[PDB]
Amino acid sequence: ATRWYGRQPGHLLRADTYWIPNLVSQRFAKHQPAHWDGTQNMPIFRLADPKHKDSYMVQFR
Amino acid sequence: NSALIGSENQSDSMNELNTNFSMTYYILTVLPGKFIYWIYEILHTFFVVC
Amino acid sequence: RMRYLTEDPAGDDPLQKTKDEHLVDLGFIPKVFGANVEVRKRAPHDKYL
Amino acid sequence: KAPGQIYAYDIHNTHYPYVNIKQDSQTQLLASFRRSIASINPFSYRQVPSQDRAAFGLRWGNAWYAPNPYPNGIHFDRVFPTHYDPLAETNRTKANLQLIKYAPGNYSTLVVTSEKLPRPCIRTIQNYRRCQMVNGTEKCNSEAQDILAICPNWALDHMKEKVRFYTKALAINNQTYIRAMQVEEYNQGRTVADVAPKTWIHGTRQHLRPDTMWADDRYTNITQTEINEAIKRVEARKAREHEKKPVEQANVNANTGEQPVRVEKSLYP
Amino acid sequence: PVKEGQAKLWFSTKEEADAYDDKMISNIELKSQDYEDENFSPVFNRKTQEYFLEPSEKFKSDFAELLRPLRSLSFNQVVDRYVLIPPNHTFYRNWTYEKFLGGFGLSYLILRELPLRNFYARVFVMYAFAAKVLDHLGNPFPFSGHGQIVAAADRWNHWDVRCYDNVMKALKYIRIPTVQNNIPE
Amino acid sequence: MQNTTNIVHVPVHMGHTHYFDYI
Amino acid sequence: MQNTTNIVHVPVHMGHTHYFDYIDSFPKLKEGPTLEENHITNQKILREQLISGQQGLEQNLCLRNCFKLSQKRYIEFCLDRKCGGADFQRAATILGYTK
Amino acid sequence: MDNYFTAITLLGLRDQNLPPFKDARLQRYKSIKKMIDLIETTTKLAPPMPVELFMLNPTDPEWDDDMTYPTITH
Amino acid sequence: TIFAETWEASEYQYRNKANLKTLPVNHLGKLAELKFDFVEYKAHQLIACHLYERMTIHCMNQYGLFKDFYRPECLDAQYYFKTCVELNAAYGIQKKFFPEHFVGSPYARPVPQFQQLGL
Amino acid sequence: RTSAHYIEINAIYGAEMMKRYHKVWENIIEERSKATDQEKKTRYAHPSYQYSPLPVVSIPNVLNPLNLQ
Amino acid sequence: TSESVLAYDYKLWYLWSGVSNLDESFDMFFNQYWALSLSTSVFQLFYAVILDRYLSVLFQNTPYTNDWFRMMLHSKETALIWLYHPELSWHINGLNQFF
Amino acid sequence: MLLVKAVKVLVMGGCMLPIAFGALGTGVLFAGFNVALSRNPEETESLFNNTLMGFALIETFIFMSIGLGFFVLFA
Amino acid sequence: MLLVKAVKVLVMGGCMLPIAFGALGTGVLFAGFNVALSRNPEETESLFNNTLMGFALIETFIFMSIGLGFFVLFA
Amino acid sequence: MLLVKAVKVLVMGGCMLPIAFGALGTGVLFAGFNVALSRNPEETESLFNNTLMGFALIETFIFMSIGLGFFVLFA
Amino acid sequence: MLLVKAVKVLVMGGCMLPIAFGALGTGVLFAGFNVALSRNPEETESLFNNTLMGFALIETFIFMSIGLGFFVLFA
Amino acid sequence: TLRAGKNIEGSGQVHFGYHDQKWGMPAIPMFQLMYYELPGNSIVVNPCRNQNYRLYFEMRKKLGI
Ligand SMILES: CCCCCCCCCCCCCCCCCC(=O)OC[C@H](COP(=O)([O-])OCC(O)COP(=O)([O-])OC[C@@H](COC(=O)CCCCCCCCCCCCCCCCC)OC(=O)CCCCCCCCCCCCCCCCC)OC(=O)CCCCCCCCCCCCCCCCC
Ligand SMILES: CCCCCCCCCCCCCCCCCC(=O)OC[C@H](COP(=O)([O-])OCC(O)COP(=O)([O-])OC[C@@H](COC(=O)CCCCCCCCCCCCCCCCC)OC(=O)CCCCCCCCCCCCCCCCC)OC(=O)CCCCCCCCCCCCCCCCC
Ligand SMILES: CCCCCCCCCCCCCCCCCC(=O)OC[C@H](COP(=O)([O-])OCC(O)COP(=O)([O-])OC[C@@H](COC(=O)CCCCCCCCCCCCCCCCC)OC(=O)CCCCCCCCCCCCCCCCC)OC(=O)CCCCCCCCCCCCCCCCC
Ligand SMILES: CCCCCCCCCCCCCCCCCC(=O)OC[C@H](COP(=O)([O-])OCC(O)COP(=O)([O-])OC[C@@H](COC(=O)CCCCCCCCCCCCCCCCC)OC(=O)CCCCCCCCCCCCCCCCC)OC(=O)CCCCCCCCCCCCCCCCC
Ligand SMILES: CCCCCCCC/C=C/CCCCCCCC(=O)OC[C@H](COP(=O)(O)OCCN)OC(=O)CCCCCCC/C=C/CCCCCCCC
Repeated sequence: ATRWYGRQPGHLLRADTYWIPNLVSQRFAKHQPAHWDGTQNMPIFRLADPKHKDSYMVQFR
Repeated sequence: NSALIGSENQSDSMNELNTNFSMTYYILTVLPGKFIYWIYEILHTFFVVC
Repeated sequence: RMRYLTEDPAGDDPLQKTKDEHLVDLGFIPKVFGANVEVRKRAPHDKYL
Repeated sequence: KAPGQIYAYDIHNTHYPYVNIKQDSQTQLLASFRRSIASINPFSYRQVPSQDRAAFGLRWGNAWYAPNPYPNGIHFDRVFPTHYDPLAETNRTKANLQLIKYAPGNYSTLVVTSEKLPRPCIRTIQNYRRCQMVNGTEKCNSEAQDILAICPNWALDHMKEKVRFYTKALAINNQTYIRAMQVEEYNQGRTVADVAPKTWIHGTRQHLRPDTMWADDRYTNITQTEINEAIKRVEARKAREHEKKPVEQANVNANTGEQPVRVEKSLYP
Repeated sequence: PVKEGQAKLWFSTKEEADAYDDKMISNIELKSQDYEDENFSPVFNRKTQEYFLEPSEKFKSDFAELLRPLRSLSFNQVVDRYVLIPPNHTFYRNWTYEKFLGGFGLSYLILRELPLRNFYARVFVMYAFAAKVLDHLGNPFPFSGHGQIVAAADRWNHWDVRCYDNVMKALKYIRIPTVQNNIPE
Repeated sequence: MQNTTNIVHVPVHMGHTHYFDYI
Repeated sequence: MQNTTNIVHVPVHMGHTHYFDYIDSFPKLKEGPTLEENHITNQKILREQLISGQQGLEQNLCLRNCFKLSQKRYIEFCLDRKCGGADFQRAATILGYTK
Repeated sequence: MDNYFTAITLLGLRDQNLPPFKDARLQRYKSIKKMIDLIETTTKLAPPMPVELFMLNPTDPEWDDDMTYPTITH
Repeated sequence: TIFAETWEASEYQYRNKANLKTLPVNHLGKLAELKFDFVEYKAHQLIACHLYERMTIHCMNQYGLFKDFYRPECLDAQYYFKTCVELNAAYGIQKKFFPEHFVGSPYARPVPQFQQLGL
Repeated sequence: RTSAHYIEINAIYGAEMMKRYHKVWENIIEERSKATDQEKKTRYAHPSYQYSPLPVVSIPNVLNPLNLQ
Repeated sequence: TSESVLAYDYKLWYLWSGVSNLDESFDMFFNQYWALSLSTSVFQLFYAVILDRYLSVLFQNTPYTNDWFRMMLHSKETALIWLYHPELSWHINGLNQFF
Repeated sequence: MLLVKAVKVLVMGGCMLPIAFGALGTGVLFAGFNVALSRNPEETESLFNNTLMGFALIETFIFMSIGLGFFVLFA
Repeated sequence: MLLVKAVKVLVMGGCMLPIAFGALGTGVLFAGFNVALSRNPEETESLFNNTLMGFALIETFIFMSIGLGFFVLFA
Repeated sequence: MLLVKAVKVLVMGGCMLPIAFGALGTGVLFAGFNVALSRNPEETESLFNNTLMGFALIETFIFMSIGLGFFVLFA
Repeated sequence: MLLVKAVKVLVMGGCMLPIAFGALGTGVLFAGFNVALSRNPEETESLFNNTLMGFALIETFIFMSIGLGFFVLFA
Repeated sequence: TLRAGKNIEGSGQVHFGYHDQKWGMPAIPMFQLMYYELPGNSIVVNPCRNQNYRLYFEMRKKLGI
């Protein structure tokens, strides 16, 4: 149960100046309003999981 | 581990049969060639960047 | 949904669960069931993820 | 009282066959020259073992030979994910400390083994079985208790699990028996008398033509005209077979948030 | 037209067979090598004869050559010849390796006397000779590892330790760890 | 038993990119 | 769980000594006869067995070797073929396997 | 993939070649399913023979000596 | 027994035991190591352990069994074939009598019936 | 450890007995060749089996597929 | 333990490659009966069943079926007997199951 | 199969490209030798030797190309 | 599949282009060497050495091409 | 797929074109170095230095193509 | 679709053509410098700066080509 | 221990968790007098093995050797 709860991915901010591709790309990104759908888990950012397509550059140790 | 002194990494290919299909006299033929290419990569790098 | 449906193998320690040999000696003879091979795991609505 | 020789010695008739796997001219020429002087060469090493003298294995140049280990995708990463594919290269590259560690058993196979129960526990079983076939089961309680007392508990757990496994294997072999002895719709009412006097050879390529057009010279004299005529005949039969087609079934794996069924994959993407 | 041969079909009625021929004949794509032909293919010309992998005579002759010394013998002679070799455990079987690997030392005693004048020239010779040794020894440092020698597999491998069971388990078996990660009880 | 072992019940596709492992 | 964990079924007494940990005694341990006493005791059994227990021995050994077989049908065959037509239950009483 | 040689033989790969199309090729694999269950069952009907025929019983008290191999340390 | 050319890699992996081996598909790259000419149909290369068998025959026909077959391209095919049929025989038996050992089996981690939950 | 006596004595025993099984194995195959299809399918058969003849086919009687003795 | 250690040592590897006719690791039965099954014969299917049962024997490396203890039809000495008596695969599978 | 064979023979034809370049390079080399000789004819033997040597290096490429040509045509 | 093999064996033929250019470059180099020698024969040994040196650089490309060729032909 | 790869490897063959021109430019470079040396041999070392310097800028273009070649062959 | 992409990659190979002419134009440039240098070495500095300067403009076009190369390949 | 079927996370014998540690013998005379390392050459085969030679002497006399 503790392992299963631990895999439900947490929320990780998209803002990233440490990876130079995002330091360039995020300057041309458009912040659009995220309209609330009635939940508390809206993944409007990336997820803190090593296998996420927007977090694979992050080292989880 | 063949380059380590008193290795304790026994599970890292130390207790296994490790053969190859390369040229024998390894430190005379293969390993020098690996350093020959190393010298090229660094000389080519210096010329380009400089 | 994928991490909701991401389990680990072997579950928990069986030796920390109630024994069948002990229930018999306590007065309750357990009944043996079969595996439920027809149910498919699915994730709940997004609000519960 | 001569030393004993193995069967391989009578095949080659020598202990010094200079067998080198490296196929380079420098290596094979030296081997042919060494294979000839092996009788009067002090620098001779055996590759055929015997009772009196061991022998070396196959040579790879100056080193020794061993086949490439059977491809195994199991590996362990060190610095970064290497995504090792054992089918991408012919020979397996050496494992570097900072790159990869390969699985254990470069040259290993999968077998089934069994722990050998203790000698004193075996003797209690021999006494019970012996007292059983002589005096019957009802007069073997003391011998049965000696098993439960002397045999360590791990041995009794093995003995308990053996009976549960063979009970499982028994049902699996009997289920296979049922599916095997099941009479299909195409063999109803047929017995050994309806069998034809044919053997295995009567179903081979020489007697039974395979389902290919160029297995023999059957269609070698076919002209294009005969083909166009055949296309017209098969289309005529399709005026009676195409009338029916299976109906489309509902998709069981429509929901992506549900454990999908491992349905047979389509022949083509 | 259809040609007949020794290999026959598997249809009882002649209509099912004729339907099979018309079926196969309707899928034939002729590829001719001659110009001015309605079905002409310079390249991608399909063959009309199927290839079948079969063991040749050189294949069957060498396998029969492996059994030559047995055809002249009876089963009793085979057993008494190659199976029931009288036990004699007095031989120094490992002399084969002592001679081979001991040669590096004897060769060094001769090679260390090379009349090459230049000291750095003999450095190259010993470096080359060391490369020959390290193909077997592997690690040049002391108290680090072991050499690697591939030896022939015979019935006398580990003959004097066959009685020990723990030596067999250590050499032969790679046990698979389980979720309850413990050595077998 | 490998510590980083997971049993997934839905299909995933892993990228075959050098130096990275992800879905 | 602790790696150096053992479950013992018989009593043991541990030494309460500094820098050492061991079993110094077993409760209610009786010292039997010495090796020299059991030796003499056994010599008397082997001597009488050497003088008075060697006649009619070849037959009993054949019965014992027959009863070490796996299946009963082979035991009966061993007795009828090697022991001169002996009976199963009659031989089991000679060897002492009958109740 | 057990019963390899048996399956390869029933498919005819010893004398002919499989059809080059998946549809007929995959149907031919599923066709030997009945025969494998039969040939597997035939192999489980062998009658027993004395185990004390080519093999001495290791549980005999004779082998309780636990004798070692004497060697010469050349 | 496998009645197809393809098998799911996970269906032959252990769920409650460490995975130290896989059951890979035939190594087609070894077929291009044969220097001599040979005829091989693509319809026979995916079925388990057969490609290594045909390669062994091709090598035993071009070369023999003495001093010419002892080359790396031909001995690895003989070793792969001898090893493929040994593992597949063991995995096949383990699949027949120990199906609960593998991933994908419903008995590896049995799902309880609703009557066992007490609702 | 297992007895070194057993390992070496059993290796000789097994081979010495295989030589005697080869001879018995020959007399059985010989005596079975002179047996009718009815006998070789009813003898040692299960009691519940009802014999039904098969079509006569030509099947050679080769002792050793390899040309061995 | 603490014993005498050498600075340099050689480790032998008695590899069972199965592809070398120079040593006793060569499986003569498998190669002969395999090559035999390649040729068209009336027993072409029977030889396949014999080989599949031979592989089920190698799969059983028990104390009663192994080369280490020199068991018949499992050790290197007795590899030639398979060429003469391949019928004994069933006798073994039952023997290993009995013990 | 048949296509690659057609490509083999085609490459074998391209081998005549250095043969063409060798012709021009030859006329050029001897053109300088004639002029260079008029500048200092006293040492004709020297220039003459260096001239032929260059030609030897020219045919070196020729044999190489033809060599590689037959290889891919048969290997 | 088969088509990639065809373009590969063809590219291998393309390596004969530097083999052709290297020939013309050799003719030009020795052409100037002759004229250069007649201008100042007092340093024939110097010019001669530098002459061969340049040719050695010409074969560098030759070896670079054939090397790249067999690679692309097998990789 | 393979067809697109076929034209990629096809392009990879095109990389041998600068390898060819680099040889001719090399022959031309050393040709001028020889004649230039004869007219003023007092500064041999100076000319020699600039000679090898140019041959480097040649390979600069050469390696560049090989880079572009392998890149587009895999990118 | 598949045809156009095959042409895009093809054009990407064509960009290696200037890389070839740049090599020849380079060797020719330094070939002349050595001659121009041996003619009047007192003014080496001026010749030298103009030498490397021209080279810059030369590979400038070469870099410019690669731009158009990747452009059509991705635009 | 790994070959025997026990997978190993981490390394060494400095057990982070709930296990007893055994540091190396302190290289001082106090501990060098109380302790000494286990000499493997002192682990022997029981001499009772030599009593099996009694069978050889009896068989030789039975065969008249
Ligand atoms: C009346 C007369 C009575 C007396 C008669 C006596 C007659 C004697 C007959 C002898 C018969 C043959 C002897 C056989 C025993 C050989 C024992 C041995 O150790 O060899 C192992 C050696 C290694 O093979 P291996 O260990 O068995 O492994 C098998 C494969 O190699 C495995 O395949 P692999 O690919 O894995 O292996 C890689 C391969 C790697 O590939 C190679 O082979 C490397 C070689 C590449 C270089 C080749 C060019 C060499 C030429 C240089 C000199 C040229 C000068 C002129 C040039 C002019 C140009 C126009 O091999 C190596 O690794 C080689 C490493 C060891 C050699 C390198 C170190 C050499 C030391 C040189 C020091 C020289 C100083 C002077 C000392 C001389 C006396 C000691 O085998 C040989 O090399 C055989 C040698 C055959 C002789 C070749 C002739 C050489 C000519 C020399 C010219 C200068 C002298 C001329 C004198 C003229 C006199 C008239
Ligand atoms: C610095 C320098 C650097 C060096 C640069 C080097 C650059 C090298 C460039 C090389 C790459 C491009 C070459 C592509 C070759 C593809 C065509 C081919 O080879 O013929 C196959 C082609 C197909 O074989 P088939 O005999 O028709 O098959 C009959 C079966 O019934 C068919 O039925 P099936 O059931 O057996 O199916 C077989 C299956 C097998 O499929 C495959 O295995 C591969 C198929 C790949 C097809 C990819 C299609 C992509 C769609 C492209 C759409 C546009 C195509 C038309 C526009 C092309 C121009 C952009 O399907 C096909 O065969 C598809 C082929 C369909 C025909 C494709 C159109 C032919 C090309 C058109 C131009 C030909 C003449 C040009 C004139 C040259 C004069 C100098 O052959 C022909 O159709 C007849 C014409 C053969 C060529 C003429 C021979 C006379 C001599 C010509 C001399 C020149 C020879 C070449 C050397 C040139 C040097 C000057
Ligand atoms: C009357 C005047 C004389 C007129 C006669 C003239 C004709 C003379 C020649 C004919 C007579 C020779 C007598 C011996 C019969 C040999 C016949 C034969 O076929 O041998 C070929 C023999 C074997 O060929 P092989 O199969 O390739 O084995 C060598 C492999 O390297 C092996 O590699 P591996 O990995 O396979 O195995 C490792 C190997 C160890 O192998 C190595 O590690 C050595 C590797 C070489 C160094 C590494 C660099 C190699 C670089 C490559 C190029 C080397 C070129 C060398 C060319 C030399 C040409 C001869 O260890 C072993 O396998 C066993 C070694 C243990 C043997 C113990 C010694 C027994 C010999 C008898 C002892 C009594 C003789 C007198 C004692 C010596 C004098 C004080 O080839 C060699 O001899 C190799 C050269 C070794 C040096 C020997 C020099 C001895 C010269 C003595 C001359 C006579 C005394 C002079 C007295 C002066 C006053 C009069
Ligand atoms: C200023 C620099 C400061 C920095 C220092 C460095 C600091 C960093 C350290 C880094 C450590 C690196 C780690 C290496 C990993 C491997 C370690 C390992 O596995 O060792 C296991 C091994 C296990 O042995 P153990 O646990 O110590 O003892 C139990 C064994 O069972 C016992 O073995 P056993 O059963 O085979 O033999 C028992 C015994 C039985 O025999 C006896 O009891 C009789 C004793 C008679 C001895 C006579 C010797 C033979 C002489 C013949 C000449 C005639 C003698 C006439 C008199 C005899 C009268 C009867 O026989 C012996 O053991 C003889 C021992 C010889 C002692 C001679 C030297 C005396 C002390 C020297 C102290 C100065 C050097 C230390 C550095 C000082 C720095 C300030 O320990 C060793 O290391 C053995 C010694 C090897 C040490 C070298 C370690 C580094 C490896 C590379 C060095 C290569 C050596 C050559 C270098 C160049 C020299 C010029
Ligand atoms: C090396 C020491 C020499 C001097 C020593 C003097 C002290 C002598 C004290 C000896 C006491 C006796 C103790 C017992 C010795 C046991 C020897 C031993 O174990 O090995 C014997 C064993 C006999 O072989 P098997 O048939 O397998 O065994 C049958 C057993 N009946 O001998 C061997 O291993 C063969 C090798 C012996 C050593 C060889 C010497 C090596 C030197 C080689 C150079 C000689 C010249 C070579 C020229 C070659 C020309 C072609």
